[PDB]
Amino acid sequence: YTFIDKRVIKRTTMIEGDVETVSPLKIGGGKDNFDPSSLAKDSILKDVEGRPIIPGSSWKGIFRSTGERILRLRNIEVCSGIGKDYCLNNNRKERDFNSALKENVDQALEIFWDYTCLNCKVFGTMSVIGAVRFLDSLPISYSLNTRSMIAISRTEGAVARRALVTVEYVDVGSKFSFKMMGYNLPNYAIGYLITIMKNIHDGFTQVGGHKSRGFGFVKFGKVKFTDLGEKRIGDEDIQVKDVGDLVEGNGDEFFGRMKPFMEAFNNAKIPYPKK
Amino acid sequence: YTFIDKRVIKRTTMIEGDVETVSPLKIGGGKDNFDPSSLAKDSILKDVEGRPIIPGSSWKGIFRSTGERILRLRNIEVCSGIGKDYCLNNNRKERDFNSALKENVDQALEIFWDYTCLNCKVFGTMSVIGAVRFLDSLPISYSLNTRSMIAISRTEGAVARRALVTVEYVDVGSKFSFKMMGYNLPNYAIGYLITIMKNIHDGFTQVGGHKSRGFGFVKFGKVKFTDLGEKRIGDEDIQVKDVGDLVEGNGDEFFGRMKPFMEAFNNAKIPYPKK
Amino acid sequence: PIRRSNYTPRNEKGLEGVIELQLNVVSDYLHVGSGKYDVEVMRSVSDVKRLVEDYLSGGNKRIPNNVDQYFSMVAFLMVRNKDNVVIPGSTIKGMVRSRLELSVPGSCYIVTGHSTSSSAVYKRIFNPDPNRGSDRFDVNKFPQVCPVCDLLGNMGLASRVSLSDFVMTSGKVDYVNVKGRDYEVVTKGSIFAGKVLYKSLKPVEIGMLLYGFGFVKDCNGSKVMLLGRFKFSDKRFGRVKFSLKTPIADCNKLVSDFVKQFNPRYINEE
Amino acid sequence: DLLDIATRIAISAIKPKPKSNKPEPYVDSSTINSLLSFLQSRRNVNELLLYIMRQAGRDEIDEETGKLLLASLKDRELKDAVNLLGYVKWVYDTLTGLKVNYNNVKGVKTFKELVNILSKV
Amino acid sequence: DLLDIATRIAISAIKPKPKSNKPEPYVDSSTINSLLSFLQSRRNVNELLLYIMRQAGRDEIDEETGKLLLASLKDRELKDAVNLLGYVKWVYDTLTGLKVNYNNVKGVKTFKELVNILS
Amino acid sequence: DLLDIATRIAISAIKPKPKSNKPEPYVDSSTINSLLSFLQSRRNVNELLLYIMRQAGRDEIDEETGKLLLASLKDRELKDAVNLLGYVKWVYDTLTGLKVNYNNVKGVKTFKELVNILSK
Repeated sequence: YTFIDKRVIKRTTMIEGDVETVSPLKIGGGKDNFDPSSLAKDSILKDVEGRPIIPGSSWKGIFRSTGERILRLRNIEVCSGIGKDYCLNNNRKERDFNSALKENVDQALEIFWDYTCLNCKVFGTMSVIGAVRFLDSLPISYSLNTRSMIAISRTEGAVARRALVTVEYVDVGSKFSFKMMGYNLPNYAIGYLITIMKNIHDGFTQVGGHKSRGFGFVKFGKVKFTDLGEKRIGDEDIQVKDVGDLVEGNGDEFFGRMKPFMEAFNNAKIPYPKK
Repeated sequence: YTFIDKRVIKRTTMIEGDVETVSPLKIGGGKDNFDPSSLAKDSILKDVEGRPIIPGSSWKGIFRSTGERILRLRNIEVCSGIGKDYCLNNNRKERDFNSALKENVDQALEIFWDYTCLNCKVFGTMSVIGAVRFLDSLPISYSLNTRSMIAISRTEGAVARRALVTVEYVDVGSKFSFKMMGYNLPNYAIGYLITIMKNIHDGFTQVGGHKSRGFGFVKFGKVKFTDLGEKRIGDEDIQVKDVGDLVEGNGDEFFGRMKPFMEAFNNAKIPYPKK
Repeated sequence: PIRRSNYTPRNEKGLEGVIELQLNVVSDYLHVGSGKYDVEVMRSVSDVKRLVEDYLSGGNKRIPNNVDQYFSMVAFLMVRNKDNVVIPGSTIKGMVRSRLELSVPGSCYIVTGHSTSSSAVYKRIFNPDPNRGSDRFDVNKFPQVCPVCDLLGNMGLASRVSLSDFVMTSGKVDYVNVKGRDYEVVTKGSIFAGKVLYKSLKPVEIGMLLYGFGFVKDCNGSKVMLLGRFKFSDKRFGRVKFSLKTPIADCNKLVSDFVKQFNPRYINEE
Repeated sequence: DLLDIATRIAISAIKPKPKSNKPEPYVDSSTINSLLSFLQSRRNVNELLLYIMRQAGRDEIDEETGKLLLASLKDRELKDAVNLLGYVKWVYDTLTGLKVNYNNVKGVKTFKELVNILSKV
Repeated sequence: DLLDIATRIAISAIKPKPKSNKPEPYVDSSTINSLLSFLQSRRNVNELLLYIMRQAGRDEIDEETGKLLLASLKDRELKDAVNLLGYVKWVYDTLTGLKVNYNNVKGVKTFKELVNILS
Repeated sequence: DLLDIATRIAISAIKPKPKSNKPEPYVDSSTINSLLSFLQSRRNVNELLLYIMRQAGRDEIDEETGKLLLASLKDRELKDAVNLLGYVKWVYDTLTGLKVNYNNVKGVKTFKELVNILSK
């Protein structure tokens, strides 16, 4: 239906806001390419101007992983998205979609609707494009700081220094501009995205390189939510209370404002995949 | 088998505590630079605002070493979790695990459950993320004081001096913020962590440099324990009487309330290492 | 000579526990400096609200102010934590290591350096041994070390042991005007307590620690030990004795084993 | 801002002590460290003011330097005062190590002017 | 442009340390890394100048190199300052790795001259 | 021609790495690709030479190889520099993929001689 149909854009949603780092964030990148802008030692995926932009690709991966965790918690058949597809190649009905690509476009639409997971429709799996699009994050008040974990400690033995290592992170208090856009997103999908964002905000999900050591923890202080288009997309959508179009404010009150969306998403009987 | 599988988070345990320094504390700041307005040449690790934070890496290392000591006491085989010495390498199962990674996931899970230790399956090992996340510590009433040591010759010149060495530390009475986060922990595992906490609180294990000279004796005051999700994880874990999802109190009361977890961990056989 | 014995790994499980000592000064005159030569402002009078610095000290500079506000004259401050006089743990560890090196026959001196000052009292009370060298390292090259180095610590080899500082539970702080200048000392009955803990120790090591801490033969009483600023050029300064406050562990058998295995050279303190 | 105050205080605290043939600055190069340590330990400003007043009374801080320090620290916060004392310590260490002459740099109230003096020579 | 200033600063800094038993530079790479990290964290050019002055007074930077740094960073913006510091770090690394001798490189004014020497 | 210079520098860079467990080139393809990427990103020759010198100082680049690269790129335009770097990368890739022995290419100075050697 309209969720998978990209020919007509009936709803546009834009979640734009600033992200503050309450932890020494380090996204890494370029570990095998030590050709920086002559700043510290370890590349952290920064532009040529010296600004450590947070990659959109990382944002997506984080969102897809968190959504997979949430859906598997809610007993939803969701696979991985790396070397396989949601059903499709995983399913028996793989070449059927390819055959229906040529003719009977409605048949192909149906195959996708009944033989895919939610993350398939929201992020795209193969020969398809997800209903959402992330963007890079531009640091505003960024500050760089190094740290060395050269310490090998007692090593449960006699040696107290064998190896050496140091890292370069982004110091806390940095601000990044976060923007993401979605096309023909139903109410339940938007609520699920808001749930993912809230899980990230609370700290249950972390983004960075040294997550086990508590390096990636970010929070939102000011995020705008602009909705343009229709209010419901599919017949499976839950008629949410009209919150308007411009939703913004501090992070806590922002997530308190999106309560109808998350509540609708939780109270939504998800049809697909039929299996 | 939910302990190893990271796809679904069936429980979430979070410990927020305060660390009070019974003895002076000195976390090494790298002994390579003194950027802020420090006291001695050997500056401790501090934030750009002068706040002497405690790295999460130090917490992870202290917990790992204390657990190694505890398991060695309990005659339980355990990996070293450092260098090229982990029981994945010790059991010569690394190649099989790497093959199973590309191959069926169930084989990899079986390998990582049978031929693996506990410390490097809880804190994590190579190419595997640990279940527990350690955050840093932000001081509340931080106080900085410095002192100096002197080298005394042994009858060669009796009283002597080569270099007046001075140190800078954290004064007694400082209070930090300790936050430990764990995902999908068997109830007994949570106990083992509480046993480590008890050993640290009683002073059997110190934190930071100058351990032999009495640096690192800490104490936990208002410590909050939060548990959300399934209570019993894995059939092998012994059922523990529910104490609630919120255990908040002072260190002695907190340990008394956690006593069921420690007793369960003591009264539980861990088949993780291969016999 | 030096007994180059192989070191014991710290991960190996021996005996772990915490023993609480009780340090008492017998000569009512003990000073351990901290390099400070200023006041300590004990009273900490906060009566600057009505007059803040005497209107920026507007051309008066004639009130005693700091002199009478607190009760700490200019003297050599003893190291203390939060207005609690404390004996540094490093000082205690150094004293223990010196005693062990001078007592254990097959020991090795840790630090020698060059002779810049002479104290004939020290050279006579304790037998000097300039011939004896020092432990080298704990790396694969020369991993074997002296027993004292293995027990306490060495460069790169940690300490199976850790000596905490010593706070005071009861006592009086006094100032003494000696050598022209002024100092800060303690009095009779100034009693100190501390917790030294041992991790992964053989029982013989416990006996060695007990012998080092004054308890040459008797578990229920130690000898007199030199410690502090002045302990050679003075008779009434630097005389302290140790005592066990929680003798919860068998100790006499351990001391007997240590003296029957190592036969340490008993010494007397002037 | 705070950097300018620090230069004025340090340059006032570097003038040679009177009635002493030895060419020594009026501050013994340990008073600054003592001030910083006391401020860190006490975590208080009024106590630091009292300590400074005592030191001035003990003929270690001149009238000008004492007045400058009291004026700058009467209405100062904790962390800002810590930063000011650290800047003072760094400037004093620089001046002492460089062996600069108080005559060369006397009426300098601007940190930029001090930088220019130290660079152009 | 900035490369010539960086090369001059690094050459001035690499001159041998007096009364040193080993042929070592008067200033080590640790100081350069400390300067760069200080600029990256504090992000205040005046604080950077104060740190450079303190290091010079601590007998870690010889007075000529300190004067060069102060002149070249007297009134520079933050981005230019970090670029120059990175250039200085890279040039110092090059000189240390190549084990060049100060006695045959002291008369270098431009980066192209250094390139010609390394040929 | 540029190709002769590229062949010579690739030959100098294909020398065996001393003190290595296995017979491998002293310079790795990752370094060459990093050179190309750095030149494309920075779009200048001066800091490109600076990066080359820093890499040479930090091992992984033969001293004679670095000297030849510096002599070649001492005075060259951006387009000429990128052309030379691309030629060098392609020649090094050919040598690595063909597993050509260093001892048989110690005397080649042109590109035609190398082509004849490869063909025969």
